[PDB]
Amino acid sequence: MMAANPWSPVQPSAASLLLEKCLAAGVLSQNALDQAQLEAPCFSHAEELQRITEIK
Amino acid sequence: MTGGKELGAAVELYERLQMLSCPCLEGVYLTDPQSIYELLCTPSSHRLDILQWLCSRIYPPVQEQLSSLKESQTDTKVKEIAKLCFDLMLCHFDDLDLIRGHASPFKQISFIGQLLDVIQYPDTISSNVILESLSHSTEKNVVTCIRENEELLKELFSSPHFQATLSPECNPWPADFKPLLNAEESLQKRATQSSKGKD
Amino acid sequence: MQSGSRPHLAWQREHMWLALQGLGFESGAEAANAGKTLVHVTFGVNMFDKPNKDAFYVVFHFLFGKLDNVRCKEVFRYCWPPLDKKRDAEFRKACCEWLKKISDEVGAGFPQVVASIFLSPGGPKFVHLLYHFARYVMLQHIKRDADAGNVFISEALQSKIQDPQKALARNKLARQKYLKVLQKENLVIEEYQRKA
Amino acid sequence: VPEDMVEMIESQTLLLTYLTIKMQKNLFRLEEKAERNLLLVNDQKDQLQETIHMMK
Repeated sequence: MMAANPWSPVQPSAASLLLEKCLAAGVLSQNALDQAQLEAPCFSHAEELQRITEIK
Repeated sequence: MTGGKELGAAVELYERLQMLSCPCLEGVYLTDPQSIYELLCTPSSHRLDILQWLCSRIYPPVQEQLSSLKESQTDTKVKEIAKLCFDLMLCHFDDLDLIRGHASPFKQISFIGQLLDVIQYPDTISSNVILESLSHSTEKNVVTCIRENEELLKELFSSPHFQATLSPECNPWPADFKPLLNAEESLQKRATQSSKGKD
Repeated sequence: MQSGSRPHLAWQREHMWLALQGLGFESGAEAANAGKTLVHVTFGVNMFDKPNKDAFYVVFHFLFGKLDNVRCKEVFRYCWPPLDKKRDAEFRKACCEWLKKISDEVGAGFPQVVASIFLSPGGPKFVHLLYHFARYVMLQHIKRDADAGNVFISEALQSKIQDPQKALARNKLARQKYLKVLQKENLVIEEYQRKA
Repeated sequence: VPEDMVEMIESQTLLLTYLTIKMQKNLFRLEEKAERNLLLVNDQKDQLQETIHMMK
């Protein structure tokens, strides 16, 4: 029972805990999840502002 | 001007198609992302051959229905494909522009991407089994899928985290940042306007 | 000759329950809304195997609520919660009138609604009616929640596919789409926490 | 295929599709709120950085 290291800055999301449960029950395979991986960029506008601040 | 992202997505799709040994790509080696894009997202007789192939792979009985149609009846072919795709929940039954390749590049990429998802659907566990018999009856595959789906749904709904995934909430900010985050509509406008590209 | 209990109604009971949960049905919260304590009302897959009056009140009010919350409050104002013999008779009459309208609107795909089915809510005919009611509520939700470009999805699901191979393919696609959104949700939350 | 099997698969498809649409709508609302919050904080960072530089 992978005891969530309380000190990890990133708390596990409900989605993650659900996915983990599905994988542990053998109903979902990691291969099936990998094939479904969406590389969609998250927060693009915030990233651009960070770069401008550094150059300044 | 097909932005750098659409060209990359088209390339990915093109790679997936190559992996699936699509006969329509035999003797066609495109290294230029624009050529790959023009092949997959611009109206051409080749594109239609690819889509026909994708659809024959997903639903094989459609192949007999399409092969009986003469080359002069291209409009009827497009309507039959649109009807299948509607039955698969991918597009509206009158979305003929998507099938012809006149729809927005993203929409096309997403559309072809979804078709490919279905074909590459990891057939679970048992399948080491090689060559044998073509003949297996449509009835055994349906029973298996139902069973598997039932197990997934049972697991999904038995989980305490299931409700939280339907309405995800996340607040990572401490108390001292609350005043900044609740701040007046005017600061929000200043922060959003500063991100526009010319800077 | 002699007339063998059609195996046909067992899976409908299960999927009905999944549908209620998917719509946000919480046994403790909804029972409390009907003034009933959980110690006396049995919710689940088998809740209508025996006539169960209490569950009937709660689930139907919930589904009507999920369908049209404004109309639900107006139609049941004076009979919810059903505490006396007079209110009970009015609640049943109201449920039957509303569902009859739904049944007339949807036509040949929705079971015939007779008043006798509500006198003793329980049994296969009743479960069959509740399942199709739950399914209807979900389809309305998909139509409402689906963006102007995905409204076709609700139409496609209403068009009965008789070919098993086509139904399988469609299901595979749906399964995949769900897994993708579930993964995306994880990614967005993780990235947000990190950046913050 | 017994008319009964095709009806079950369709019911499963309906459940998954419903879950999917419901999740996607609620996720998009979070992403938008998150990006807004990041931009606001980033702007505060940028003002402090400019003031420090001028003093130096």
